[PDB]
This record gives sequence, C-alpha cells and structure tokens, in this order.
Amino acid sequence: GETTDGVYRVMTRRLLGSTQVGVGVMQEGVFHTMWHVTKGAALRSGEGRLDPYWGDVKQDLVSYCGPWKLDAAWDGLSEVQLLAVPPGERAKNIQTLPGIFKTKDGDIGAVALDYPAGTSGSPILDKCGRVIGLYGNGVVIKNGSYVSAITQGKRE
Amino acid sequence: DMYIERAGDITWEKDAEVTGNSPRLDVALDESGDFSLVE
Repeated sequence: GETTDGVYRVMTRRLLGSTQVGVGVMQEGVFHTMWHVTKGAALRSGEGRLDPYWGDVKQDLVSYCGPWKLDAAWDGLSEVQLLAVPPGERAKNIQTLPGIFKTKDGDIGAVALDYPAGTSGSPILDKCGRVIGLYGNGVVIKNGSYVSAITQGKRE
Repeated sequence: DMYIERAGDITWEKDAEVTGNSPRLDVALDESGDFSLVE
C-alpha cells in the first residue's frame, strides 16, 4: 500500500458508486482519522490492509498500523488552516482564527467552517504545517451554522 | 469495504482564502462523543 505522509480520502463502494465517507492523515507510518468515519473497521490501501491499532469513541479518534503520532497543539492565539478535502473536490486550505469550546474539563479550540460530512477527518494545521487536530466532530449553533472542535489525540 | 486514496501533502499555504468567525461556546461532551450546547 501507499504509506507516504499526507492527507488521504476514505472511500467506500458499498453504497451508490464510490462515496467519500471521510478523510485522514498518514504520518510516521500511522493512519489517523475520526472514529465516526470508519467505525473502527479495517481499511484497504491498494492491495494492502490497514488494521486498527488504537481508538476511542468519546475522543472520536482512531489510528491504524501504530499508535497515535500527532501531538501539536493550537497556541490559543494564532490563525490556523483547515486543509479541507471535500467529496469529489481538490484539497484546499482555508485560514481562520479558531473560537473556543469551553467545557467542564477545560477549553478546546474550535473552527467555524461548514463542509459536507464526508470532509470529517480533514487536518487543521499550524503555521509550521504541523497537524494540531482533525475537523469533523462539533455542534450546530443558534443560527444553524456548524462549528467543529479541533480534536487532537495523545502521543504515548 | 473502505479504501484510502492520497489527496495531497500537508502544508501551510501562503495567501490561502481567510474566513470563519471565532465563537466562544459553552459545550458538553457525552460518553458517545457527541458535543452539545450548554445553556
């Protein structure tokens, strides 16, 4: 299979035609995506197989072939870029200043950008190109607009 | 049967389109990983 670092679409042929159900990140030989995209199922890459290695429904994250590798964090001050990979459309960078989700367990950065559900798993990056989390788990606010958490894992 | 296809490199783009607001929201996270607004 292709193991080059980068952003990848997650596709299925179960439904009509070829459908994009989400997106993920290949880094240091590990594939990273949101749990709701794959439901923890195995994936194919060419003639190769990627087996799940770690996942957690509450974090809404899953890694394949090895442990979660992404550990960069939003600085809480600067603009970031969503590298949106929408279904049937070219990868495109969108720059934005995150808002914040305030929870009983601490604050999380959030991006107010609305893409189709199959864009879930697209990476959010800092100015050094480091992945500070994945887009796709969020909430629908008063006005009906979507706001995603910047969801990041823990590197053991 | 799910499969992956490369879509690009992960890089920051100079002069990317800049948009989106920065809302500060009180939220709750449940055991199923669903976020909801707290009011």
